[PDB]
Amino acid sequence: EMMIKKRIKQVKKGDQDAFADIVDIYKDKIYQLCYRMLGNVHEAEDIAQEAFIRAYVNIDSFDINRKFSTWLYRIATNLTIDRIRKKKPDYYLDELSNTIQQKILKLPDKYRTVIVLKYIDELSLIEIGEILNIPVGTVKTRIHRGREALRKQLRDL
Amino acid sequence: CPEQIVQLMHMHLDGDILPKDEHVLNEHLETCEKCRKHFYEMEKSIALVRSTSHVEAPADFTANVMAKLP
Repeated sequence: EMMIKKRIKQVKKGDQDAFADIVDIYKDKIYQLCYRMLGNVHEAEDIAQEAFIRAYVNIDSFDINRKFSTWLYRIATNLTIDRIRKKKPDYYLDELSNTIQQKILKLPDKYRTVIVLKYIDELSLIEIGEILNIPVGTVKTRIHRGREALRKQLRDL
Repeated sequence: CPEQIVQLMHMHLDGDILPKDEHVLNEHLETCEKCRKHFYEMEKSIALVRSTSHVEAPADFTANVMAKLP
């Protein structure tokens, strides 16, 4: 977008106030992604901030050729997948919305991720592919599997 | 329900069915009640998941982000 990229040029030259504009634009969606991935207010908030802080600190390595939201979504996505895995106790050895949230957590994180981006966040199969760094064909598979596991959890609500 | 028509169900939901294969799927639903219940469960689930898209960041989120920058 013209608004956003003009804001990114401004932060890279010193304007930290331009970055707050970027945070304000994406905070809801990024926090939404983290929260629907983790199911936990304190973890989602921590991870969502970490996403933006890391976005700022790595901003001179971002190609303005490419879409900024993809890049930011990818940071947040990697940070949340990271926490879900290290949450598993043995990692280091080698209401209605609320009810659907608990079901979402029972999905393996590869299908959880595509379901959240597709159905809660309304992103295209193309952008998901770029976000996760996989071809559109692979995304479709995971969506199909995710849909299936999701149907098992939700059909009786 | 056979797996071959369940693949068509997913192709409808992806929004890339061929119009030749769109008429194939409708035949199985009305007739095959096992494939009609399966598709109903998926659409019902998709509809409940979409109703969880209301979440906004915490009140002071961007102040807290600005405070943590190097």
